Amino acid sequence: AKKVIVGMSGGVDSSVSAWLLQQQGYQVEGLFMKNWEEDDGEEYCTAAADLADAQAVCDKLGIELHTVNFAAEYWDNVFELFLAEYKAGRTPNPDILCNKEIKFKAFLEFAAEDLGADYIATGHYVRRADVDGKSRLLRGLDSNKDQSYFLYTLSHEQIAQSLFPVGELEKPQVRKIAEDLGLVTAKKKDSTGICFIGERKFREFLGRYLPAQPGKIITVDGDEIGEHQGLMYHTLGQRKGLGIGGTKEGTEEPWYVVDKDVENNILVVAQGHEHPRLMSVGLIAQQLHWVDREPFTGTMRCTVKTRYRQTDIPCTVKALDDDRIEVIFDEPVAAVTPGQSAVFYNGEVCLGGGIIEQRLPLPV
RNA sequence: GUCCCCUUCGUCUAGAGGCCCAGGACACCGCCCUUUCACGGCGGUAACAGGGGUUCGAAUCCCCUAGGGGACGC
Repeated sequence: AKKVIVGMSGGVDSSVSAWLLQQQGYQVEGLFMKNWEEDDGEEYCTAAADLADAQAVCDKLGIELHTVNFAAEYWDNVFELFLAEYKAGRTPNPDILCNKEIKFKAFLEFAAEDLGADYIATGHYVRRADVDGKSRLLRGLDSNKDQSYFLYTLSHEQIAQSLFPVGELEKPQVRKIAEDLGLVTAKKKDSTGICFIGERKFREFLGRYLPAQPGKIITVDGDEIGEHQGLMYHTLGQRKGLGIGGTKEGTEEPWYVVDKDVENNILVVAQGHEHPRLMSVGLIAQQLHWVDREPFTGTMRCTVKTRYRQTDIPCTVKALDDDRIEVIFDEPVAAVTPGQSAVFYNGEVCLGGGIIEQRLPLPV
């Protein structure tokens, strides 16, 4: 009967997730983090009441709900670096650190230093399986819907001390168990947007943390075409917001981004969700993390994603340094964007990924 | 001033008297999808430069005013 502090978010998942441990035996207490100081009000309530939903489930379950405010560190170790790499015309995955710096550190820490427990549990639809003495990470069932990608930063240690209940179920079940128990959360917007921050519309959110200087938009044929109004507002393979409306000698295809020109403040577009300047045969990842937490030397042979919910695309990996890696896409990959993370899997297992900083241009 | 061609949704256009209260594409807007940003799916809004004629009927035919052509536009 160990102590288990589950992160109550007021989300359908979490809820079912606690009740599952509760049943599973465990002493179950839940904590609700408040990590973002909303500027607006329409935003507050939304996340304020998101708490009453959280609590009202702990009560209907008979569990104490703990308040905490890591908002301090959220900005400190996440949203800050967030805006950083963005300013640098790259696409960062806030959420990807939202787990590395908080939900599995900041939290985990405060679990025993205060709450005094010996098992943290998120509702992350992923699973944990210990073997040969090393705690291993691995995506749950319901393949389609799964979050292994967001936790490549975790280590066996961290994982081991964590509990992932629902990752065993299948999404429809979860969203139901809750409906049956009566948990107020069942029937609630699965959730979107930066973790902790609201599902608001980007352009207005990002355009409130950085400047706003227009520019020019060029075809892949070094010729004017559109008004680049802004730049951080886009990303390789983006389609919307490029004003373009086809012209005389255009395949009617929609236009997609292909490269940001940092200094010349350009916006190299093209045309066709398959155009050569939107594919690669590999890339190079830096800031690496292996759940295994073993040093990586030599050559590997696995699969790899390059954006959330992408699709296990075969690849070969070889060490290019003590921090960088050179992977080679078994087939061209679409819009490998720099800044996003690249998680490699060895099947059921998720070996952990790393940050992309270099794609591998398609041969002419 | 050489007495001939032009003009369609935001944009690129379909349209050669009744089938067009105008069609597609891209854009734009929305929903769905999704704990990043994106992709994707689905659907919606939207135009005959303007005024007269001719026909049972006109986007298309004629006429009238605001944009482009004639190796001489001395």
